[PDB]
Amino acid sequence: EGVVRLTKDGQRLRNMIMSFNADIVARTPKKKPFFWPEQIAGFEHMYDGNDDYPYYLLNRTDENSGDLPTQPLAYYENPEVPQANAYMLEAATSAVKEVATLGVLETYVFQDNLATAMRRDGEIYQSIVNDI
Amino acid sequence: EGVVRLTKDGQRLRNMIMSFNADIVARTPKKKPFFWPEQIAGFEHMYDGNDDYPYYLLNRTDENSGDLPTQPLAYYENPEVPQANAYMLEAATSAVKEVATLG
Amino acid sequence: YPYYLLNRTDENSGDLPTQPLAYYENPEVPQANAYMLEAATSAVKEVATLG
Amino acid sequence: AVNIAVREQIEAGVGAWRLVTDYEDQSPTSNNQVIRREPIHSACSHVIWDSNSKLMDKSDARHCTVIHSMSQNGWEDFAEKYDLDADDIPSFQNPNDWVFPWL
Amino acid sequence: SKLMDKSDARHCTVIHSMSQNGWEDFAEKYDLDADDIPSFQNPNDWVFPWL
Amino acid sequence: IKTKGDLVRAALRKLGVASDATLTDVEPQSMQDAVDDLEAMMAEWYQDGKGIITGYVFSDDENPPAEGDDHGLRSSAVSAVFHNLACRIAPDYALEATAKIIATAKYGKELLYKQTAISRAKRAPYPSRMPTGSGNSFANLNEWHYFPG
Amino acid sequence: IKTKGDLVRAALRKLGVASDATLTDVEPQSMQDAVDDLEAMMAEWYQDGKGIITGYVFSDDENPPAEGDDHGLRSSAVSAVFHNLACRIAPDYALEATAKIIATAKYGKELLYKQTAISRAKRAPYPSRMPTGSGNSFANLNEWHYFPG
Amino acid sequence: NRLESILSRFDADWTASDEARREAKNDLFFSRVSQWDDWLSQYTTLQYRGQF
Repeated sequence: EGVVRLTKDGQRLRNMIMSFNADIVARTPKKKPFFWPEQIAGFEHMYDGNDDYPYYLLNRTDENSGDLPTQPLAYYENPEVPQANAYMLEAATSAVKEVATLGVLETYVFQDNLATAMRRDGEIYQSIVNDI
Repeated sequence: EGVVRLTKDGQRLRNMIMSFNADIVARTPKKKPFFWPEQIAGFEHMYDGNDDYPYYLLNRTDENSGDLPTQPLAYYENPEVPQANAYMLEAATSAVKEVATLG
Repeated sequence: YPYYLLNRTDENSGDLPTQPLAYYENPEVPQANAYMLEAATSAVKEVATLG
Repeated sequence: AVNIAVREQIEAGVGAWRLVTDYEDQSPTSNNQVIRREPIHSACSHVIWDSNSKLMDKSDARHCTVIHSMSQNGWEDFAEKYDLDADDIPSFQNPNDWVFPWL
Repeated sequence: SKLMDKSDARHCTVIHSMSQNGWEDFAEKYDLDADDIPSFQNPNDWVFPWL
Repeated sequence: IKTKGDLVRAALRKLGVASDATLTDVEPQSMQDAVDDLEAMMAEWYQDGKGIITGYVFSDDENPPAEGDDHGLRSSAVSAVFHNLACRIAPDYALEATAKIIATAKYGKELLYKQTAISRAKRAPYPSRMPTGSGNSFANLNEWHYFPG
Repeated sequence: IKTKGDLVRAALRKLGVASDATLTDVEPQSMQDAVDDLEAMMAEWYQDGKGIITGYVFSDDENPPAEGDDHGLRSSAVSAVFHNLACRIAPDYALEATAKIIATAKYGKELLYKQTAISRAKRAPYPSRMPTGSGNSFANLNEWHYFPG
Repeated sequence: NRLESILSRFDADWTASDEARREAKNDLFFSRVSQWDDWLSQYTTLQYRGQF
């Protein structure tokens, strides 16, 4: 085993969580007011987004009823990236950080293994030299 | 006994808690509004996710009744990873850290 | 799906009451357990001294 | 070769070299011959050591199999170098897979 | 080639992209026929809307 | 049940007007007026395909709607149609539809639009400024950013 | 009880119409109308298999529904069906079903849909981008990520 | 013959170190090409797959 084998699960979870939150950011509808079609009938150009009016006019009366109830305005709630996703992103990042250590120089056992490989190379080279 | 025998319980509990929380993250439905099918009849394309409209129109009147009651909108509470899971994850990690000492 | 649709009407009644939604409360690990865990761990730490 | 083995050991966990003899007429090391250390890429799948070896340096191994992956022109070069019949295309166990959609 | 310095490579191909006047300059330098306009695999793309 | 006349006769039967449970007989112009009302209500529901789709077939401009034309509704839609027809034509005979009829009509309309609402609950595609992450091997096809909706 | 006529006769007995507890007798065309209403209600409930499933058998297009045709309902479904039939046909005879009948019909419909709701409460498989953990030995089979839903 | 013995030894060694070989190859692919080891579901549906 090397050093990138035991961090695979944490890294994969981190990537999946980041992708899910990016999807939440992109595909979640933004925050816009909830309007009845008759509340803004004839006033559609006021709420386009332009900055040419100092008011936001609404219709007050309806024909086959009394005045419009005009319940308090509701806005679509903003995207959140649920704190479960954020906390598990943090947990996975912490996990990869802890496991991503060759032991702590930190590369000493990997250094001694390379030293033994060098010793074997030297033995083989000595044999070849004695032979040719 | 070596050094990895006494940390097995805490490590297994840590792995199980992380797996459960990952399941919570993946399989829990996200936060989307609760709509009656008659509240958005003919307005379905407005709530797709596109940003081509400045409103969110809702139906006001119903045929065989008065106006729509239009109770305040409900959403899924976001997934939480219950603080039991997080606290016991922290406790298990602390336990493995304390026992993982050959001196 | 971008929605969570609910039925509004019932046959042998008016519209569905649709009381506010209730969720199963998350597990807590009561603070009694956590506090006594801390107290025990501390007790072992204080007595685990040969001097 | 050493750097490739180090990188694979860091990443995969295993690396390998290969020492071969060659004839050099101009500036030879000794006896009109030289020794070079060419690299082996993907030593995990291209070097198949003996299963009975119980040593890290694999000195107990009494046999070893090295799989070469070479292009066509590489195949005629190999055949000319080792005095082989380039017409007969060789075949062996595929050390590599096709999980990535390589062209 | 299995070496970083590419010393194992037995051949290499270098693609030259040069303007028209550059083409006559190259033909004069290497003693080529500038009338016969050369062509080869196009190393670069046109993803950017260059003029 | 099987034709527009049946939808009208059942609707009148529900209201207690022109039914054989009370020995009352029907007037042909009541059929004509109720068929016209049914046509208007179905057209208002349909809105040329922008509203609830029930499989109802509308008479062509050349031929006015008649009693004998098949409605074409699904077997699960007839009940809602004639209950709503009875609710709509209740004021015609100086009557108010009972609470049960109104509740049944509302339930039937809800069930009619249930499947259409499920079908129309389609998410929009990814935005036009969204990048296709490096995990997608189609990125090598120069598809670094998503197609616009 | 054992056929659609029985469900209609029981429905009417509950309503107090056409029962021998009050010496009232049956009208054949009332049977036909109530059977048609029952057929429509059952079809609306079924919603072509997308709604409550009760085992009710529907008469084919060629043969109109008959009084003697077996309903096919389960033994635990007859009560709810005829209570709802009585509730639906109460406005036909210028009557309103009592509170007990309405409550029993609601309870029966809830009980009928209980088992279907339990059966259909099936969780969706894992996301297509959810990775299979290293604890699963099937990861060696190159199944590092979950299958798409 | 020699061919049968050589292939028998190679098959024994190849099968003996199969799973370690697969894990090391996955490690190389994960740390060199991409961290999304989705051979099958990559083509079923196009969804965002970040590389962080």
